[PDB]
Amino acid sequence: KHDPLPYPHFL
Amino acid sequence: MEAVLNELVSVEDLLKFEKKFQSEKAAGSVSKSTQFEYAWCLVRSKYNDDIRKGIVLLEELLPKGSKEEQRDYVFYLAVGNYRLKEYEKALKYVRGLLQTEPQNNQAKELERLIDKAMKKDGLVG
Repeated sequence: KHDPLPYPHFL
Repeated sequence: MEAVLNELVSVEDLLKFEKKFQSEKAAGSVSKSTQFEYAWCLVRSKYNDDIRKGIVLLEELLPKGSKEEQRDYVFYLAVGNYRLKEYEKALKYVRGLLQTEPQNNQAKELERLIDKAMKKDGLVG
């Protein structure tokens, strides 16, 4: 396991 | 209406909100705004341990919030858990929001992102 998913772009 | 940044919170801003949080926690009473603002920074971090810390702080805030504030806290709990691939938790939070706010276009889009991320990982739920 590694990187978080991208912060949701519509925010 | 926006561009896709990679660094959503600077180390200096994370530290500023951490310092105020730890000041208030040591002095005995933490403002909801202080705890939420720190958590909000943490959940935007690039680093997993930051996001986890933000989820902890948001779960502690939940019983202190008005119904409006609780909806915002639950939204950011769905966001943080989504980013960490805590999919069952992210779905629980966003689906609860969608029954209490079925018109929420932001919640519906987050549910769609969670669903796609689960299918990408070959998971169901």
